[PDB]
Amino acid sequence: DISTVPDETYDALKLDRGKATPKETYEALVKRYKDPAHGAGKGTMGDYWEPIAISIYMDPNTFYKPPVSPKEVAERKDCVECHSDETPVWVRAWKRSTHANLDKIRNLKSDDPLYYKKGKLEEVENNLRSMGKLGEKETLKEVGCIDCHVDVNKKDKADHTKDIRMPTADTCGTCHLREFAERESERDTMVWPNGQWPAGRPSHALDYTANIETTVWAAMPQREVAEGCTMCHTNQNKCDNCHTRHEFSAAESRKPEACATCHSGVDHNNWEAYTMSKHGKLAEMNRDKWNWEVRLKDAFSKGGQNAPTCAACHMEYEGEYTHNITRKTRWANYPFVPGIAENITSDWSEARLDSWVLTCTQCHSERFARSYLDLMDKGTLEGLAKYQEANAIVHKMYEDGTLTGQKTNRPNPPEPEKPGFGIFTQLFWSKGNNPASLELKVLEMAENNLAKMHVGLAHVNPGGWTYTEGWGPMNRAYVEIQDEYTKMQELSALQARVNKLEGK
Amino acid sequence: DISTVPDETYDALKLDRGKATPKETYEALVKRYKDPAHGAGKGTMGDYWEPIAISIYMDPNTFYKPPVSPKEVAERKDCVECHSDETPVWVRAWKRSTHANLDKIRNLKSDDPLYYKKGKLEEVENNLRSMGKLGEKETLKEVGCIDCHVDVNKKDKADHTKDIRMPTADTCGTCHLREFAERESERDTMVWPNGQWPAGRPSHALDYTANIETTVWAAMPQREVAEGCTMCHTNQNKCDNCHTRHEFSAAESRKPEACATCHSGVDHNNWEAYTMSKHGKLAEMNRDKWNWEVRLKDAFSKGGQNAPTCAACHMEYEGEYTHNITRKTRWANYPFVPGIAENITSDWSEARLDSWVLTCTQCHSERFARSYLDLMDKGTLEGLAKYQEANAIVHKMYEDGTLTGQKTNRPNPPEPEKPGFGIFTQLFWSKGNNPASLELKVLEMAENNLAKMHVGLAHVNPGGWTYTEGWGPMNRAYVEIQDEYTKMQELSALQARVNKLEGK
Amino acid sequence: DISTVPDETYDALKLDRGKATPKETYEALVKRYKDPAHGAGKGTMGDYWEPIAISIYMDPNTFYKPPVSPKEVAERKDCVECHSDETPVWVRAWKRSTHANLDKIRNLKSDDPLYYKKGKLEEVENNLRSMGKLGEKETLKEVGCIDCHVDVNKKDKADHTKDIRMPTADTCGTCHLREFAERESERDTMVWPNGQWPAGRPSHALDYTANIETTVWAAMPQREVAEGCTMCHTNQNKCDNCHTRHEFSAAESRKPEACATCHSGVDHNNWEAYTMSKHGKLAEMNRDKWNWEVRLKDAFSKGGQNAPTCAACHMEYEGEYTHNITRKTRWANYPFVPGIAENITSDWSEARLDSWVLTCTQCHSERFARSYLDLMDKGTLEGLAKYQEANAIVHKMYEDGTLTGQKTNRPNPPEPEKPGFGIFTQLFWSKGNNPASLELKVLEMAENNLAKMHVGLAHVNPGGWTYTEGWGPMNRAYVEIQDEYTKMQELSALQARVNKLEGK
Amino acid sequence: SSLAPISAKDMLDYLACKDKKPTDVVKSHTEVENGKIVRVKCGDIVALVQKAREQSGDAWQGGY
Amino acid sequence: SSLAPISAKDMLDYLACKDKKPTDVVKSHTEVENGKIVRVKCGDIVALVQKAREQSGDAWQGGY
Amino acid sequence: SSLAPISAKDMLDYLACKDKKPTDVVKSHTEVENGKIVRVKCGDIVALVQKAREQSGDAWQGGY
Ligand code: HEC
Ligand code: HEC
Ligand code: HEC
Ligand code: HEC
Ligand code: HEC
Ligand code: HEC
Ligand code: HEC
Ligand code: HEC
Repeated sequence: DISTVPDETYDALKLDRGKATPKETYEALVKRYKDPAHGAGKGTMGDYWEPIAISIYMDPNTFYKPPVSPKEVAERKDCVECHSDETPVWVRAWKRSTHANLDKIRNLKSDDPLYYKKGKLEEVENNLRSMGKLGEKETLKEVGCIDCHVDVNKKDKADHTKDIRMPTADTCGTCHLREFAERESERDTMVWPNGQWPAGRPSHALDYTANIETTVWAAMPQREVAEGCTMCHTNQNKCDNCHTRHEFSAAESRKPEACATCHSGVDHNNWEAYTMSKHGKLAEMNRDKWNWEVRLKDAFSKGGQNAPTCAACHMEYEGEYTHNITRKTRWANYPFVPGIAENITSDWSEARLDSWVLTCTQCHSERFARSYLDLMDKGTLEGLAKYQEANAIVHKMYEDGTLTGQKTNRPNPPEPEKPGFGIFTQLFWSKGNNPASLELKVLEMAENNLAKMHVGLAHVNPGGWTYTEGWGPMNRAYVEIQDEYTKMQELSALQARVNKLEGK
Repeated sequence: DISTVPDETYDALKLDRGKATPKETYEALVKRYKDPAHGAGKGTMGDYWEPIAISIYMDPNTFYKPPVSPKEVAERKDCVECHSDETPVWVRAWKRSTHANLDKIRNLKSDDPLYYKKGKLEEVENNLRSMGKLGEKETLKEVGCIDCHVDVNKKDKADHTKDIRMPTADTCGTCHLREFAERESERDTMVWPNGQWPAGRPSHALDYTANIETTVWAAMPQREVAEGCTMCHTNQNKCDNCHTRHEFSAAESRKPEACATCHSGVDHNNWEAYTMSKHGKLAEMNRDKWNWEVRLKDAFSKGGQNAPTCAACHMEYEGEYTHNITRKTRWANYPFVPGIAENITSDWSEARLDSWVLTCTQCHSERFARSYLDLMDKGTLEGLAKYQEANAIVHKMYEDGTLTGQKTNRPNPPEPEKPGFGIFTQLFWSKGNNPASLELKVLEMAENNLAKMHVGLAHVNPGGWTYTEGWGPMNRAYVEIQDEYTKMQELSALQARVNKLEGK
Repeated sequence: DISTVPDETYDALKLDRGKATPKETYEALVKRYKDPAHGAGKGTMGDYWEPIAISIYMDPNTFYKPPVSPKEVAERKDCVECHSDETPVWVRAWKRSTHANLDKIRNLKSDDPLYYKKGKLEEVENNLRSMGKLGEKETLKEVGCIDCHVDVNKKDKADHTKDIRMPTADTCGTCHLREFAERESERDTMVWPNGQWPAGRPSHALDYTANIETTVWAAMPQREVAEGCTMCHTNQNKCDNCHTRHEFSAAESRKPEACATCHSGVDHNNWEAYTMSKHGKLAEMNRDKWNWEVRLKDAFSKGGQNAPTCAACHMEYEGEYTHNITRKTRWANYPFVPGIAENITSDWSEARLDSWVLTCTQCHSERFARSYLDLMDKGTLEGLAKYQEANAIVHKMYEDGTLTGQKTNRPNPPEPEKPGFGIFTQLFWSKGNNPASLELKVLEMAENNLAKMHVGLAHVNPGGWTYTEGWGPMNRAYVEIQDEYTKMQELSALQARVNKLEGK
Repeated sequence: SSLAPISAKDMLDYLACKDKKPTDVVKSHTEVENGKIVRVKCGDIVALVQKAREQSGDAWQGGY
Repeated sequence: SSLAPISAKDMLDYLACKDKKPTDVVKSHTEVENGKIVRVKCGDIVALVQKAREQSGDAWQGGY
Repeated sequence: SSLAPISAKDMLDYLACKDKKPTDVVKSHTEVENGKIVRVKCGDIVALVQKAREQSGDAWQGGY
């Protein structure tokens, strides 16, 4: 049994928690993980795009083949010897990593705050033994180049041109079954009441699927631009975006900075909002007092941590910490998504709010935490209302056919995209007057400013929903939309008068 | 007497500095502090707005009532014991705070760089004894939950439903009379020669008053947006925005990050300008080498500090450090405020410039500091001149009635706001064409880009007044204003031609 | 010989690297360095601008004169004693710097990671002996105020009003001939194949020249704005912008923060892109694990550095590190500069790409690095294509005379600037409708958004070329350009219809 | 299945009318008309939302 | 009470004229006309500023 | 001397045609027409670039 894996996952895998061995749990996870029907491979728009050179690292299971050179056959020890100047720092960082020092992990004493790692090592060993990768009396000696890149516990020679792989989530999951299973459980715990987002989304388990199922990502010709999107969307495929290769430091993944390359920017400025909040500024000021090596479970006690971090808030659920980050999600960043605002008062949302309150009240009183979360919810709706008013204006012009260039210079987006009003495609593709400026403006009003407004509220950055992000920029968008609307009315009136004169 | 409190405060309080005791000084300070005629309470627009749930933490003296639940009668130890479970991180933070370890302060030795805290504890005790809250020979045993949240040095039971309070500035000032008085002295030292700002403002002593006396803050319906403003404006009411609850670390409040949540963003980007300057980059690079625990007085010697920080620059005044941050203010962020630019050559401003030169010349030569402060003043005026030219164009359009929708779709702002051109309300409220796009643009050109230009000049971030903030964005605004002005004149010319043709 | 100085430099100085003494090399370097024909002095537009007060520190060789007060005749220790009161932090910082602790450097042992500094000290002494500033048996005792600010190894008294200088690059280079010569070699190694940029540019050696040869910098009246530009452009003149006065710490200069005040902002956001990349976020997370005191050559071994930094990437060249940062430059930040895109496939650029592959493969496999750098190049061209389409539209309006106000309100820029379309001057100077909005918009599409797109790609910040910088903002500029273009066509069609009606 | 849409302003007015009598009048959180924050009668917004919840049917699985 | 307004461009030319003779001519810090920075005669801007200071009266308590 | 200009889209198409036959067809990296990414024949782009390289003369010292 894996205590932190939800029942919904064993159910989806048709497994009995009590009986399923590690190997059976792993194989059932991997079968779903690799199934194209469940998000693997090129997805439904594969006919429209081809990988670029870096794509072999972004989705190795679909695209990676080992290098045709060097032509080498290598044992475990040979990897380090050659790579010590071929890829020097990989070797140096691997050498000081926990993976290269499993004996230090065995020798941890039960009073050491890092002792939990000895148990994790023994659980990995138990997993490997169930999978037949490790003898029952055989200790796991190390996790070296050849284990992740060729085969776990490989005893013989590997052909560099045939046997090298890029380690994907299922490769790590061979040993780290719990964490892989927790991550994959996002597929099973993130069911929206009304299909507001597809089942299992948003999540790290399906981030790449979500990327390659985005029409403009498949449709746009600028593949190197599109692959920037992919780089923020590889958690599904590989497990080294928070605790990076080759140190693979859990201490690193607990730092807010680990999330920031992806969770930042114009349509979700979580990094920016959190770091400007008092929480984040405390985390900056106190980062060198904290023992980031203790597990999240022990951060507030043994780690001396006294301000919340991304991991501490989002990996917590009902007193436990797991790799599943979906189970308290309510707004899912984009407040305008149909059904999200209407669902915010449901029992389903209220139970996730109660879970959020349990997170906050490790520190704040419940009265305080609820009074702020109420502010967050109402503030987000206040932003949504401002956008809805502006959208109703521009949408009406689209439906009436009066956007600039709408009937004279609005070419169709690239296949298989369908023409529409204010579609996501129009943020990454434009031609002629597709989109119109008013249309892009009101789309960005929701996609960027309303989103950042909600992120600022959710992460307690007051400037981030008032002056600087959120309300202020939405105010300008509203003003400019209303201004251009009035100019366009007055122009149409003038054209109507010139039409009268041409009728006489 | 409090050596660091200016004469103006004793005179404002009708006190004799040579006779006033801590008790008399405290009572007169708090009397003014709680007087609605001097800024306490809901202010002059209280009829237009109501608190929301979190307002009880933002303005406790006006809005806080203790929770109806739990029904607990609790002694001092009971607070700690039960909150060990209800709010464990608060108890953990409190327990390692100076407040919980006064005996360690009592035993500090004269060679300890923190030795000054012993003197400070004895002054607190002297304050409390003067106030009758502590026996003349009774040591202050701790500052615990029950002291801040119920009554200082409380010896018996407290009723959780009747006796709990949120500690406001006057709560802390019971013990920290010097710091509270220094802070309150901002009311009396920030007198502009020509009322450029209201007396005592801008200051931390009156930030909440300033907030609730802002018309749009009182008048707008989006109360959760408005409370974002409030969260940056609570120093008046509570002392934990720089040294936060519950650790209340003075080392924390000396770090620039302490100021950043409020002193940032689109209309005053001090965090962003400072941190990008050499000063701030040096502070980032050397923060681990400085002893942040030494008082600001000792920062550049005992602290090892070799680059300036917000607190070291802004709390320094004539070689001393106090909680009064107003005495060197000359520009006050917004260079377009009537009378500010004209006042910058006054003896009054020159005396404060001399005070700044004293601050810079702990490090730089005076010739260097003066050459830069000259550039700061003149560079600010150059930005101001650019705004003034652009504003003259748009303001004339308003007076000519020719802004977009000015006569057809310009609804009045919410009460008690009065309609006007380019008013602050138009940053946080808009409807129809109030404001017009040109009006908002020129308003933001002063409010955001010219302010940030000055902030970048004052904080020595060259990109912050040339390319990235200030000049570049103001250039764009001017260009777009001029462009729309010409388009609108050409449209008027075309309408005149069509009107002539209709005159047949 | 100075083995790290390129042959191009000894050739340009007409020196034989096998035979030139330190004194000869220094003198040849400095003669060029101080020659107005090679960028010294006020430059070709010196008649259009005058220094302001701070310029004496920005370009001391042209403008610095010692202060008229104090009237002091001081010995070496007089400097320290008096300035212990006048500039106390300078004395404190100086006292703990290597310069004031040379005996510490002499006594370093061969097993100390900082042992290389002893050799550097001995090379400095050799330089000074060749120059006749130091006896053949005389040790350099210290580098003190009198040394940099009056004369190296001065033994007698200095007249404060006659003899004080601000130390320029040639002052430091008296001792640090190697670093000064490496820096100056950028003049000689940065020769573009087709003169895409002027010889030796872009570079630190010529950054001030580049600044004062910028027409709008010389021409604009807002001198304090223009000097903001100068503050980013002083590397040519003084050596303390990365390792600042008065500590002059190499460890400081190796930190990414050292580059950030200059290499940031709207037209080159290297700091922002780098710090948001995984590289920079790792550098932030791991900074306190690295020994920044080891030289760059030892950073990834002895220093523990496991993520790349500005200095390590850009000073590395063919496995060595020098102060010359030019030798791998291919794109030089602005992709639209004539000939830069076309040159990206040349042998010259491919060979610099090979050098970059050497840098990246300290960590990544060559296959990985090359696949990303390929993405960088093609992603940049994709941005450039988008800009070029938008520019063709607005440029055609310019050639047609239909830009707003083009024929009625387009005043000429200040002398010696010449009028034109979308010129750099229009970013810093505007009057009437020079520039027009669409013109500024398409210029900023290239100068700001395309540049930042490229920086984001070069520095591996996905959001920085897709959503948040680069593609997204360029998408919006394109959309608004097409939108205004259509509106202007529609308006001129309406005008023509009115013109036809007026023909009766 | 999908929720009947409810505008944000109606959601806000609905939240403002929690534990209010139908005759109670609250301020809009979003609307200003004729220089005054619009006032909303709680029974109107409660009715407006309840009829949306009826068109949602089983899509609305409960909540306020 | 209130200071008579002086434009930023005038403040700048005033400061440019510090310790100049009235007949000295300085460059504007802000104005370009006909492709050249405007030149300012110091006596003129001093007269402009002094007549504003005369209108300020006792509101101006001293300074450059 | 100066390189004869080559647009970014042509540089992209030229790179895409690297080691392709003149008859091979690749997708544009930048152009969408009639709802489809434009297809480019490698022979045409290679001819276009070579004629810019001919006009460049000695300016092009070699490379792809
Ligand atoms: C067995 C052959 C393993 C494979 C394959 C992977 N990991 Fe591993 N890892 C393994 C053990 C026995 C341990 C120590 C026990 C523990 O979990 O601590 C680890 C450790 C880690 C850590 C923590 C290291 C630390 O900070 O102390 C991380 C973050 C980690 N492992 C991640 C990780 C990833 C991403 C993998 C796939 C690329 C991966 N591991 C594979 C055993 C094995
Ligand atoms: C608690 C003090 C938090 C910390 C620290 C961080 N986040 Fe957060 N986050 C928090 C809340 C209350 C919410 C809104 C919850 C809701 O009602 O939906 C969020 C939201 C997010 C999201 C969207 C998912 C969601 O739960 O809605 C993301 C992707 C997110 N936050 C990321 C994130 C990052 C990257 C953080 C560190 C920079 C971070 N969060 C910290 C609470 C808290
Ligand atoms: C349980 C047996 C308690 C003991 C004894 C004390 N406190 Fe308490 N407190 C308790 C709970 C369950 C809560 C949550 C109330 C809520 O709904 O959030 C609180 C709350 C507080 C607060 C916050 C009040 C607020 O408005 O948010 C404070 C400041 C507080 N408690 C202080 C406090 C003091 C000083 C106590 C000893 C006199 C004390 N508490 C005892 C539970 C219990
Ligand atoms: C007496 C019952 C106190 C009350 C009420 C408050 N404080 Fe206190 N504090 C008190 C003492 C005797 C000391 C030690 C002497 C000293 O000044 O250091 C302190 C300490 C602090 C500090 C410094 C702690 C540190 O950095 O080591 C701060 C920043 C501080 N106190 C702030 C503070 C605040 C904000 C208060 C109201 C919320 C407050 N104190 C109340 C005594 C007492
Ligand atoms: C007092 C008895 C002094 C002694 C002896 C020395 N210096 Fe000095 N220095 C002194 C003052 C009061 C000032 C400030 C002048 C001003 O108007 O800012 C200075 C300044 C400098 C500077 C900066 C010069 C500049 O243009 O900014 C330098 C570089 C400097 N002093 C160096 C210096 C040296 C090298 C000395 C020994 C030969 C020395 N000073 C002695 C006061 C006194
Ligand atoms: C001889 C009189 C010198 C002059 C003039 C300057 N420097 Fe120096 N510096 C000198 C020596 C002998 C040493 C020790 C050898 C070494 O290279 O380390 C130094 C050291 C430095 C350092 C490194 C300090 C450290 O990190 O330990 C730097 C960054 C440095 N020097 C810079 C520098 C600058 C910018 C100068 C002009 C303002 C300068 N030095 C002048 C000797 C001498
Ligand atoms: C390697 C991982 C890098 C680090 C760390 C930093 N930079 Fe970089 N930079 C890098 C590349 C591959 C490129 C493009 C090279 C090319 O032209 O093809 C750049 C580009 C720059 C430039 C322009 C000069 C040039 O080489 O083209 C500058 C001025 C620059 N980078 C600055 C810079 C800064 C300030 C950094 C830290 C904040 C930084 N770089 C880190 C690779 C790497
Ligand atoms: C030289 C004799 C080698 C030995 C033995 C091993 N590796 Fe290697 N590896 C080598 C080179 C020269 C390269 C670069 C190929 C390129 O074009 O960049 C590599 C590459 C790798 C990679 C990266 C694969 C990729 O597609 O980018 C990995 C993951 C790798 N090598 C792993 C690896 C392992 C596990 C080895 C022992 C079985 C091993 N290498 C041995 C050179 C040599």
